[PDB]
Amino acid sequence: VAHRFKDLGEENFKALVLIAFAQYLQQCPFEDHVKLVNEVTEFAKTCVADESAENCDLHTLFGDKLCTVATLRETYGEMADCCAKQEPERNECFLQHKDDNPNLPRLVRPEVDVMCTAFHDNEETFLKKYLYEIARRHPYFYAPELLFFAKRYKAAFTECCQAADKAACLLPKLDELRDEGKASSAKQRLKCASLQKFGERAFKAWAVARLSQRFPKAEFAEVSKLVTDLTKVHTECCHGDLLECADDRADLAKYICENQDSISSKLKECCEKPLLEKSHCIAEVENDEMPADLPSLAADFVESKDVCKNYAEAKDVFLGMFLYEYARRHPDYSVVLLLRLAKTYETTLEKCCAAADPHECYFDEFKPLVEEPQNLIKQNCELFEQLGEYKFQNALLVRYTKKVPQVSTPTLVEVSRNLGKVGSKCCKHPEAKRMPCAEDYLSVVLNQLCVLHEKTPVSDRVTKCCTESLVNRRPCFSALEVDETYVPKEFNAETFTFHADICTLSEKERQIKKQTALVELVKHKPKATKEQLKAVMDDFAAFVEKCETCFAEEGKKLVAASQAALG
Ligand SMILES: CCCCCCCCCCCCCC(=O)O
Ligand SMILES: CCCCCCCCCCCCCC(=O)O
Ligand SMILES: CCCCCCCCCCCCCC(=O)O
Repeated sequence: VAHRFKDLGEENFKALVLIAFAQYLQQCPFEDHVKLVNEVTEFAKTCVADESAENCDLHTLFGDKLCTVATLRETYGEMADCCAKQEPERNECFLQHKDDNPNLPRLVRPEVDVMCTAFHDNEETFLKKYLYEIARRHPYFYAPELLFFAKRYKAAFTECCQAADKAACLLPKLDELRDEGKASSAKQRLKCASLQKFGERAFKAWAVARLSQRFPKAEFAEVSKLVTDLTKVHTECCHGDLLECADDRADLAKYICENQDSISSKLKECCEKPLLEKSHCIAEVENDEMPADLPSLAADFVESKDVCKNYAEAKDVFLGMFLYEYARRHPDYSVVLLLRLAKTYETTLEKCCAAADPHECYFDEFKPLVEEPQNLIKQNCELFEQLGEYKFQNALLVRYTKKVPQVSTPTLVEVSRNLGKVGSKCCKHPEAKRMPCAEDYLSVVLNQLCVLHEKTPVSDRVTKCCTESLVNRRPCFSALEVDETYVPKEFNAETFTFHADICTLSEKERQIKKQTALVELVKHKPKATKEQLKAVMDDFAAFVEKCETCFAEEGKKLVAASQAALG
């Protein structure tokens, strides 16, 4: 506990133990946690100053101080029972009572002027409360990674609270953090879903694919070492024992840094960075440049005499070899595309080795699979370029509403709004880095949607895509065609009742309400052309800009016009 305090430092240690205590005890107030944090820091500094304290000589002390919460009986009944248990069982029992989506209040982001005042008047009390608040709202979310957002949030506040128009400064930077943080919370949930739902082999494959792309100058042996190491750390990070998940992540971070030459040049920045930030930086590292003049996969994976021999001798390792060579050659491909190829390659080699001449039987078949997302990025990033972030969200909104109108309107807005944000972040990345970027943000937004589909299931079609494999989630969602079986929702004047709100509203709130209406319009009349949607959208555009008095009358013109025009 002394050794841990020194490497993280007091500010990160106090923040981590606050995050960690917020993650375990989600239902004691902030002041109860601060009390525990200051008592733990005082106690860690006892160990740092002396180490002679018999209490000092990490899992146990964390568990001990958990049990020092009095309101454990009242507030968190089932959670407090672990204090009866001894420490092998006790810490395992504690991790069991963390709540994945704890359905606490939506955190209200106050006005930028308000936040900046509280950040001036008492910044740590400000940040540390909101950290605690985010941390108890996300208990599985890896405590140091969340601390990197707190630092990024403190960075956003320190830079934007002094700025000209702090709305124009901070609100984009808080949206950047909320979105990256929502992406980073949802990435953690997905990678832990991956391990359970699709299996260790599927995760390892992804790991192989991810690590081979990120570290192409690394050996397959080296990648395979990291892939398993990575799989252990995630296994520990999904369980929710954050101390052992952190140890294993740091163990791997210190391992990657000791073997950089055999792994990647790009890790130099990360390996210089401290223990706390090492893991995250290695995870965030740029793909190294692929080695000068590597041979295409057709020699060692089609034309070699030893293809079916080496495949049958170790099916995971050879397909992992295949994945490795392909992913190192193609960091431009999504990790799930490389797994699609690997799965296809497996499917061919199961067929081809049994087939009389495997050489003739067994790379052409990858060209449709590669082109499909690469055309999807191209189409969508053409549609993003020509329409811009908002109108692209609307393109998708009508697309995904028509496709799966059974899904609730706020979800359809938010998925499509976040899918616009996927489009926004990844179309700005070059053609090479486009599909990987998407994969990441897209798979987050799709797993977000499938988690929203858990405990509000609405469509057969979306649930098929969610219950489809890791590799097949997005193709299935792309494969979604307009629901011809959707009986259109009854004309709902409530949704198409436009109050005066829209003009004064900030573009975000204005956009969502327009988008809300646009979903409900497409739910009312799904058989309604792009031209007919442009007709209603530019009826609305002329109507809102021309417009308290007008909304009731001129609005009801547009509505009757639209009901007629669409069928
Ligand atoms: C360094 C310890 C764990 C960090 C992961 C490093 C692997 C680099 C590839 C990035 C894969 C996603 C991040 C992750 O697996 O945690
Ligand atoms: C979810 C479908 C993925 C299918 C990918 C087929 C290739 C599997 C390779 C598994 C990698 C083994 C890991 C290792 O080499 O250590
Ligand atoms: C009965 C149909 C009424 C619903 C109309 C919803 C249209 C919303 C999308 C158009 C947004 C206007 C363009 C703009 O000002 O940004």
